[PDB]
Amino acid sequence: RPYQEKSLSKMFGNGRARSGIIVLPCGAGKTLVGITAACTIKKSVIVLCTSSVSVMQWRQQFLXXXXXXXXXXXXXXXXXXXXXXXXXXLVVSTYSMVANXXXXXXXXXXXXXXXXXXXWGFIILDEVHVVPAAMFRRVVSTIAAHAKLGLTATLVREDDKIGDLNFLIGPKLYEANWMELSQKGHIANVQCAEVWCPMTAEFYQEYLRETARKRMLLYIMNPTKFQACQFLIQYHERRGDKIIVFSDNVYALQEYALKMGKPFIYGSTPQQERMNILQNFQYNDQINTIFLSKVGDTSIDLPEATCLIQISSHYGSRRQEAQRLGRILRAKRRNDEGFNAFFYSLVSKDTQEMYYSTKRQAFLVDQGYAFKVITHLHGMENIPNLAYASPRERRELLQEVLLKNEEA
DNA sequence: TTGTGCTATGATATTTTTATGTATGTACAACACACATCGGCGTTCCATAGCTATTATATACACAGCGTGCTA
Repeated sequence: RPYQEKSLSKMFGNGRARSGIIVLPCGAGKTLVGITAACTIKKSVIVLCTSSVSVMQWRQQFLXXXXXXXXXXXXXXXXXXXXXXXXXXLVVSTYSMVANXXXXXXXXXXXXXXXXXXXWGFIILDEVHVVPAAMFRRVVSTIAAHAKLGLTATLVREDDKIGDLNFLIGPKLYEANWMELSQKGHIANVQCAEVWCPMTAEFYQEYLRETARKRMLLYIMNPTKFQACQFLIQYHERRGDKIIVFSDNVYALQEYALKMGKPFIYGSTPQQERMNILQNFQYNDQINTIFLSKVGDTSIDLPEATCLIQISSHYGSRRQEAQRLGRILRAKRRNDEGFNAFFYSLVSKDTQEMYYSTKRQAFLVDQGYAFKVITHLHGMENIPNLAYASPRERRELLQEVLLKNEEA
């Protein structure tokens, strides 16, 4: 990819003594850039990752290059260990395993052999936006190499600590514009859209009488959000496109999941059921609407479903939802003549959550994506299958929300 | 004088996910007495070769049955 050689030209310029951060999309090949840099340096390279799936991907890249089984390419994890050799090495480690404090499973010595014997020379950190934390400062404080590299896709955080990475690892060298990359490769056009649904009177006065995170249980459970949600679901099913529903709250995800009758993936869920739901979403055309929480978004991103719906949201964590949204957008690439990606933000008027979703839309403006407002698409008035459209169901839902407030 | 409001820290309240020690399900073999071993056939059809009854004649000998005399 041209931008990858545009990033490698900086390494080809000076050669020795360099450190910086390279911003590349998730769908791009930053791991290939790490492989090329590993071929240019030829030394013990350590790749800092947070999940085993990324370790398996880096191992697949090592297989795409050459060798992995002979005593040279090592693997560090809490399950097994593998030997290494000087002058050339490729190993992937976990942040929580290298960090620690005093808990030990007779494996911290195996890491202190890679760090004690001084077999290093190249540092690779996956997702640098997570570095602003004490454990990563300890990791950097326990390592020292000749060349450092930071592979990440985003860096927008409101912790005011992203600027420290300019001296902890190095200043950002190349930031690729996702619009020009969309022109190089169709990574699904980004259509940002907020749905403005009216707010009922009872949920408005009860919403004002509530506060903190409890008023979210009155912002999400609005009947017009159920009507507009069903209208968007039936609309996308009529267009023949799969639907992914995001929710920062597990309770709302279970409510919409059970009322819509679709599979759901949330916390404390068996992994076999998660894999079954994933296979049903990949193969079965009857399941075109999935309800995914943060566990289903951080662990895996699927290239299907051009329809992304956002209902639940948390205060301040708008940039993280923009990063996950960006992961689902960049995950969809196949060079199509159309390829229209639709992001909907179900927001209710006069609520305290839309005013942060606007900050998320500001983050979506900083990336160059297109944003437009949507009050209501004509067609919901012709859907007799809408729930909570009658005053009876609205009063019953009001009583259910009041009971939910009495439980919390 | 006493009550009320913002900066900042202090503490208090949520959320996701790594491995870990204990629990649960499932193998394995296996220990040492409990026990074991040892000894100083019936039934039917076809080709085969022997084997059945008879006589003309002499000789001599034994065996079973019948016709006639005597007396009680």
